[PDB]
Amino acid sequence: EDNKQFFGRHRWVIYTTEMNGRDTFWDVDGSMVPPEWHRWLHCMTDDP
Amino acid sequence: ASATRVIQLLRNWASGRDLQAKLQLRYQEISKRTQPPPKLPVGPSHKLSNNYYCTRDGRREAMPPSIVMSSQKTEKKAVTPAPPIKRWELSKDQPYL
Amino acid sequence: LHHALIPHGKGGRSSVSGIVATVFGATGFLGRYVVNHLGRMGSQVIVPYRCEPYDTMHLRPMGDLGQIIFMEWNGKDKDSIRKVVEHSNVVINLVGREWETKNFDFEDVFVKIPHAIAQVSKEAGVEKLIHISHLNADIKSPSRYLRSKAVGEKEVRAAFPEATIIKPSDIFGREDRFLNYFASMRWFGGVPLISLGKETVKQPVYIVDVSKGIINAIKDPDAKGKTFAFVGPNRYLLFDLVQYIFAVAYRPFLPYPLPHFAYRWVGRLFEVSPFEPWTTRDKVERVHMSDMTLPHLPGLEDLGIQATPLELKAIEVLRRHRTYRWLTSEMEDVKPAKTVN
Amino acid sequence: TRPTIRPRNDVVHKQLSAFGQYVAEILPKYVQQVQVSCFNELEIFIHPDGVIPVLTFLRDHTNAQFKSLADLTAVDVPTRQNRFEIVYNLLSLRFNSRIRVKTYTDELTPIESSVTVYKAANWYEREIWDMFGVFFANHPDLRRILTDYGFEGHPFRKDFPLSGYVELRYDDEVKRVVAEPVELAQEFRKFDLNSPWEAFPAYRQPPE
Amino acid sequence: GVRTSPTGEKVTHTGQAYDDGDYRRVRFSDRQKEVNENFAIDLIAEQPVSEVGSRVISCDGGGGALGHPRVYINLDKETKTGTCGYCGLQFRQPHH
Amino acid sequence: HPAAHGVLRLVMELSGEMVRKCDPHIGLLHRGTEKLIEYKTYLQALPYFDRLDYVSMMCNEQAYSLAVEKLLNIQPPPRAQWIRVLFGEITRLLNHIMAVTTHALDIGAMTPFFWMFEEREKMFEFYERVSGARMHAAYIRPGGVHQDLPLGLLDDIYEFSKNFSFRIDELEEMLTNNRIWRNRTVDIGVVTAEDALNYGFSGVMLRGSGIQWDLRKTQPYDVYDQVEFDVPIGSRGDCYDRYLCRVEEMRQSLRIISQCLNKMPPGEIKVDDAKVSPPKRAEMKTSMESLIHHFKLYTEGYQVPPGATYTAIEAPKGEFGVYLVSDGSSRPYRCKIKAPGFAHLAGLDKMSKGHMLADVVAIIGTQDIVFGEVDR
Amino acid sequence: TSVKPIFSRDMNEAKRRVRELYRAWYREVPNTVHLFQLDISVKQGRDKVREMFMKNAHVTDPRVVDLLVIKGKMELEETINVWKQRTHIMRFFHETEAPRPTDFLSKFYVGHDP
Amino acid sequence: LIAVDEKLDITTLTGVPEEHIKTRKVRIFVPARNNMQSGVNNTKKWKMEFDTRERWENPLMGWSSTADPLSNLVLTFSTKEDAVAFAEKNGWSFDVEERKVPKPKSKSYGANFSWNKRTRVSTK
Amino acid sequence: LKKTTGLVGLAVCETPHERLKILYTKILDVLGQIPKNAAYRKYTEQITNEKLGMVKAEPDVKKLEEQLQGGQIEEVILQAENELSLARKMLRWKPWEPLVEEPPANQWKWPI
Amino acid sequence: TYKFVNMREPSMDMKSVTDRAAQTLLWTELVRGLGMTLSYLFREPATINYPFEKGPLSPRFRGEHALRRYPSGEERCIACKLCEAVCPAQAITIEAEPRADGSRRTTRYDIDMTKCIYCGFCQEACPVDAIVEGPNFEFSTETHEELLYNKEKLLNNGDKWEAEIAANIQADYLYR
Ligand SMILES: CCCCCCCCCCCCCCCCC[C@@H](O)O[C@H](CO[C@H](O)CCCCCCCCCCCCCCC)COP(=O)(O)OCC[N+](C)(C)C
Ligand SMILES: CCCCCCCC/C=C\CCCCCCCC(=O)OC[C@H](COP(=O)(O)OCCN)OC(=O)CCCCCCC/C=C\CCCCCCCC
Ligand SMILES: NC(=O)C1=CN([C@@H]2O[C@H](COP(=O)(O)OP(=O)(O)OC[C@H]3O[C@@H](n4cnc5c(N)ncnc54)[C@H](OP(=O)(O)O)[C@@H]3O)[C@@H](O)[C@H]2O)C=CC1
Ligand SMILES: CN(C)C(=N)NC(=N)N
Ligand code: SF4
Ligand code: SF4
Ligand SMILES: [Zn+2]
Repeated sequence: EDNKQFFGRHRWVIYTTEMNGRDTFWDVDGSMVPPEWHRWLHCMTDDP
Repeated sequence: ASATRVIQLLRNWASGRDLQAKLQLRYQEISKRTQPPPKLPVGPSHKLSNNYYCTRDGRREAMPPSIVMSSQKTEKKAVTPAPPIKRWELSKDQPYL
Repeated sequence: LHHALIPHGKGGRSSVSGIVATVFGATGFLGRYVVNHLGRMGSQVIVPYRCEPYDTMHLRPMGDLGQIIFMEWNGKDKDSIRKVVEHSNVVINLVGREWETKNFDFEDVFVKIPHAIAQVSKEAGVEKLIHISHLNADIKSPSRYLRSKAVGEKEVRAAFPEATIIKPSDIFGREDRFLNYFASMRWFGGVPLISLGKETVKQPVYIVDVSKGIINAIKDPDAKGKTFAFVGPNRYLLFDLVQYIFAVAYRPFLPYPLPHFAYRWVGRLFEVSPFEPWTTRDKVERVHMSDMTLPHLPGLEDLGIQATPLELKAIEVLRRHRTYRWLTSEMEDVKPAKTVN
Repeated sequence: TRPTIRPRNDVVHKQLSAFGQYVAEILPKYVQQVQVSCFNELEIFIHPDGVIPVLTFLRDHTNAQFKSLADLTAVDVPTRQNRFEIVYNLLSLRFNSRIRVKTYTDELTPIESSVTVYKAANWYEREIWDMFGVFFANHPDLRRILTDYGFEGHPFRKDFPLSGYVELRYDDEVKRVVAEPVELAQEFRKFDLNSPWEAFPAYRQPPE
Repeated sequence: GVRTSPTGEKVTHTGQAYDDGDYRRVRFSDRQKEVNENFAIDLIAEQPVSEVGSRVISCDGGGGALGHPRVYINLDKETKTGTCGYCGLQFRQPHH
Repeated sequence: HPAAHGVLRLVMELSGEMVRKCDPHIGLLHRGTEKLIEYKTYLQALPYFDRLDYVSMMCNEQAYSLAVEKLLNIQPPPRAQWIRVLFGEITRLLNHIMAVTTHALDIGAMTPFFWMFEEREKMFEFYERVSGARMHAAYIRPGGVHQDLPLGLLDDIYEFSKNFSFRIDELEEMLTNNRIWRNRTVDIGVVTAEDALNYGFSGVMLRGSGIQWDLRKTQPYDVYDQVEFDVPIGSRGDCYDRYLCRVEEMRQSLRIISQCLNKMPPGEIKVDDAKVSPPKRAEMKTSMESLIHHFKLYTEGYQVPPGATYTAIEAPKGEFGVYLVSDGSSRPYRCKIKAPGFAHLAGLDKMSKGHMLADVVAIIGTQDIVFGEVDR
Repeated sequence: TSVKPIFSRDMNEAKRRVRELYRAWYREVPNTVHLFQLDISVKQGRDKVREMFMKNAHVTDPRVVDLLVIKGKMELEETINVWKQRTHIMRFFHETEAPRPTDFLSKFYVGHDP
Repeated sequence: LIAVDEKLDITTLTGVPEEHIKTRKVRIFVPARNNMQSGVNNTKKWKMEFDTRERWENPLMGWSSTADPLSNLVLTFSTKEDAVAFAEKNGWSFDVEERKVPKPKSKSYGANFSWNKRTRVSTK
Repeated sequence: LKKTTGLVGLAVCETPHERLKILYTKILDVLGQIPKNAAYRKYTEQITNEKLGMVKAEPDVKKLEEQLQGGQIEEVILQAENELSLARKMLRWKPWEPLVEEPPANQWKWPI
Repeated sequence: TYKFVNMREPSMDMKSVTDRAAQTLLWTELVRGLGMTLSYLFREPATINYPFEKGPLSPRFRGEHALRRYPSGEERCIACKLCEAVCPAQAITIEAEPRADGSRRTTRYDIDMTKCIYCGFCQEACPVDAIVEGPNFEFSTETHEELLYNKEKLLNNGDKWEAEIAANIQADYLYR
């Protein structure tokens, strides 16, 4: 998180290099995040 | 935001308007995503007395349309659907662009 | 019959025809037509594919939701064959290539694969097996294609005694080889023919007629272990047939006699292409060979299908090969070719 | 102050009633009935052949300058002998008012086209024809506007099924889109919603 | 707990399981059958029984406005526990 | 065609590049909205209006709600009416942004398109906050609105309105006095006042032609009579005058938005009549009568007294009207939708006399046709 | 009396209108085949026009005849202006419909249809 | 300007297929009162509904499919004569059932306490 | 005097009063061929005489527009021409005759 | 009130005539447009770095559907069919029967996501907050069939998104 960026880009995520059994070094999906961090990233709330 | 002082002046003279005065991006000036609980009002018909649905029944006050004239059944002045509409007044805030 | 196999509806796209068919080699001409007919009926279709899934995209709109299921199979993999034929009561065999590749030959694609499919189909207890052979299936034909076709037909009959073996003569249609091969000889100057094509007699059969015969063979109760010969109504000499093809395509026709050994050498040259060859020696042999007459075998009229003449459907195929000058020309302009009856 | 109930406008009701009496007196040959709904909407029911005279009067009269054709539709009522009910909505900008004119017709009886009075009537009557089947006699170009080319039947009739009779799909055999009889994967589930208890006694129909 | 059909196919909590001779099992080949492991009946049976000393009790599912509409259970039948049917919760008077 | 606004088969008879006749073929987006409305309940017919003019969604919803409330003889609460007006003006800003930017894109300019569509993205954020859907809110319902505003929506709307006049000025700096745009849009598709009135044009078309007529000023609805704004009037009746009128309408909509933000009243957001609007969740889960009314409203719906009405509003594209006929049941008997673009596209042939292909594209842009509402 | 006729009043003039429409369609099949690049013959097109005309041979009401010829003229003018595509012209032929049997035994075999 | 003696027929204009014109036998009737409720507001207007056709189960999702376009079509008419006229002019077959109106019943509260008759009630 | 009327296609008329008088006189002449008992004739003749009185009484254009309450003078002239055309058509139509035909038994009943 | 958008006549003094002539020859307004475009170039872009940055949403957002449970684990749905009756698109199919313990539950609960219009009427008509429109919106598919959810799929979605769904319900339910 970086509050100095404009709203929309003030929270970002770097995805894991390996999830379950897929090698996600390059192919990263927008739904890999768990539901709680998904909510925090989409800014439905304020507390992580 | 974050911009070089040279770039700020370059944009300001190129655009002709102070861009930093009204930025197009949101920087912490928006409302917090988490807000305190609200309390909506109840309404006018949440009284516990003198409140019978008979006296506030909107649907039941509708009536079949009035039959002005049906074929089955001095000098009157000619009439109009309504008095003629008044001429619009020219705007005082900005009469001409 | 199982409760889920009882027919229902008015035979539409969303109906239930009670047919569960595994269509081997459905990613082709006859395969796509048969799959389209089954989907139009409203049947359960299983399409085993070994190519890219992109090459099987045109089969998706041919059936309703949950009717077309795509599975991956290998030709020499009995486990995959069993996996794809486990839950189907009809198995249709259309696997075949006109050329020999590095991994698969005429023996492999016409004897080993059909026999394996028939053997595994019997193990899974499928009710009906349909197998496509060729009309000129001779045990000692000059063409290894026809030799392997006959050997594989015998092997399939041995493995699955309750089979229906279809023997079409020659398929002509939009994606066919026959008319396109004959009409693609514009580029190579003239048209080479063996003995000017005066010794070869052919009666091609329409693709839609073949597909409808395959479909009705499934629904026919007393065609369980039979052999059918699908041929057209009119027999044409090869020279007259090629002349009519070029007349309908509105292209200059310059036929010349090419000796058999020279034609064999030319076919040998054209089969070195790593991709799909334009022509091969066995293709030349099949073109030269006349269509055998087998009156004792049943046919389309016996199944319940009236044969479609070439003249009616020759313009669907050959209109693409015309130029802008003759694109708008009608079908009635070109007179029908002379027949041999 | 009765916040739930909508307010009423006696003055506008009286004005509309007076104007309805006025138009009925002016045009007694065609005007059969005049009604004023409780929400101040004047409504005139006339003979079908009076469309052109009544509309021309309401458009060009000095005391009724209804120069804008708001809408033109039809209502299918199967029980009535003249099922189709042509409805004209007119707007008078000079007097800031609206009016409605209603005529009746059936499948075979033609209604005179009002394109010579209002130009929007061109497309509005094309839509009416394409949707219901009402034929307009003198029309510059009468043909389908909304339905598919070669579509059979008029969709907005109350006797026309919701899903139609045919559907479309692509048939690889003929390399073109084909039309086949409709066959839904899931049938439209019709709901019986009407309660068996009378809601509004004010609209109770006499048992004769 | 998910139960296994005689054909090895997982059985849902509503008793759904394709027959051995049903062709529709072909759709699960090279794919999976979507079955949730948790069973509501098993979980609610594992839940205990509340014991309150009143003939009439109220259940709203817990949470207030976030639960089910509040209903009243009459615990006069001593041979069985009164079960709020919105949430399937049992109540019973103390026998002691 | 990219300039066909998605679905329009314009059969043009060109003589070189001039236009001899235009025969617009519509119905490529005809679904059967009126038939489906006949088969659906009053509550279930609202999203159909939400999808008619998919650029003025709150405006279509407001028109339908006004029709149903007039038939029901009820009155929405003042706070609900003020929220309706505020979101109607926000939707008008959205629609005018879309129209001007699409017209500029058809002409050949795209930077204003991108800027004003970023602004549209912010307004869609407002929509998603208030309702939960970015485009099709289904928020305005007969008897009021669905839910009350969140506790920061007014502040964020104030910020957006404060930072939008500069965007309008930037848009004007690129097209208003540009000679290329002036040549493209001046004296193109001139329509006289009498022709516009007869052909049934409404809204910006009439104002450009010079007609001093606005529904919000002449037949006020909701609390539009309680706000002050100016109605732009054209002088020449061409594309340039209509563009100027639309920009000035954007500015006046900003005025109305400011007035609504300053004058927002407190109270409930739907009619206090549980036989028309469903009760709150707490009342439904604690009160027997409230639960019964919730059940009946969401299963059968509310009955509407028999009768026919025609209500019209000043939607951003013109006069949007609904002619609703009820037979006393819970589902409408008939519903005719008078879209503003229908008459305009009917009159497209007249406006394109003597013009060329580019001028025809410009005339389509200035007519601002949405084929969802055109075809219904 | 007092019944408004759409056109042509009595039946003879309606038959005249029918013959005019049939002539107009007959002199259009070759153009339809040429323009749309149909695979059918001109004779097949004329036969189909004759069939579509003959399926209303039992009409005895002049107003219905007038409405039928009006709709036929609309469809004719749609074909000339190439507003229709090859799709609709071939929809006139039902080239993909399965043959529904009309005998009682086959109808009993296939399903519950009357 | 013609006579009106001849029957009206709009089958050739409605666009309905010949199958659904010839093989359809609609039913004209006043709907039976829902026996679960004592309201009679749904027994006022005549109805016209079509014969039930085949419904099967979808191979996927097990939904109920249909091939009858007019399965859900129910028309409401003010009177039997109007319903019959509409059916005749649209060419369908029809079967008409007359209205079943309850006969008057003589109710008396005093009969619940009869001196000698059997109508006396044993409980309230 | 005014440069433009503010309406496209509505040209400024340099002789308002003469045109208004001529149009109203023509309208009154047309109304003389309509039967005396006709309800249409009395109303339009009354309103025309009321409007023809104002033009003959006020020479000022702006005050005339204010008193007529029908918009600008060009709009008034257009309304007069439309009224003249309507009067001619009505003389052709003759709608003062009795009703052509009553509707069927229950034609306008609703709901039904 | 009304205003004239374009009714301002130009002046005719020599200074203004020369200024207009200079504008006609020397493309002053064109240079002004260039300057505006250059300023927008030198500004900062408003593009987020998807998928590493997600756009803002609200607790009222309506996305993928789900079926919830009570904290005890029991299903919330009681097969009241209000969602089925109120669904505008008729995308919900419900079939029920008494359970082994007599509970009123569902045997078939199907939502056709290709037929749903995502309007939220089902979650507002649910008397026990069983069916909800969860926050998930990225559930695209390569095949049509997988977009026909059933009871098992909806229960799996509810179990996966239970925490976020509960948080959204807590944040929003006071407005309902
Ligand atoms: C005249 C000769 C021909 C001229 C025209 C052709 C010139 C070709 C020159 C070489 C082109 C370079 C291409 C290689 C770029 C690979 C970049 C790297 O990222 O590839 C990744 C790995 O991809 C594959 O593993 C390999 C890609 C191709 C690698 C090179 C292939 C062989 C190159 C030499 C072939 C022979 C060249 C001579 C004949 C043409 C794919 O990343 P991706 O997953 O998507 O991104 C996910 C989304 N992110 C960004 C958010 C993370
Ligand atoms: C090295 C490269 C330099 C690049 C310069 C970039 C300039 C800015 C780039 C943006 C311009 C690109 C878009 C321009 C397209 C439109 C331009 C344009 O229209 O100009 C034409 C415009 C006229 O068109 P309209 O006004 O529209 O006519 C209709 C009137 N209603 O003006 C012109 O004709 C331009 C002519 C050049 C002006 C020359 C003036 C100089 C004359 C004085 C020289 C005197 C020399 C001799 C005197 C010596 C005395 C001792
Ligand atoms: N058309 C003709 O000239 C006539 C053909 N026949 C016979 O009818 C059948 C169908 O003919 P047709 O459609 O023209 O042929 P195609 O070449 O067009 O189709 C053959 C099909 O079999 C598949 N296939 C080929 N080789 C293998 C392999 N080694 N393993 C697995 N699958 C394979 C292909 O799939 P993929 O693309 O994935 O390799 C393709 O789907 C053949 O048996 C043919 O002999 C009979 C008479 C005339
Ligand atoms: C789809 N809509 C509304 C468009 N304007 N489209 C377009 N391509 N310009
Ligand atoms: S969101 Fe609306 S359309 Fe979708 S399932 Fe729920 S009620 Fe039906
Ligand atoms: S509204 Fe809720 S409780 Fe009722 S059937 Fe639907 S999901 Fe179940
Ligand atoms: Zn409980």
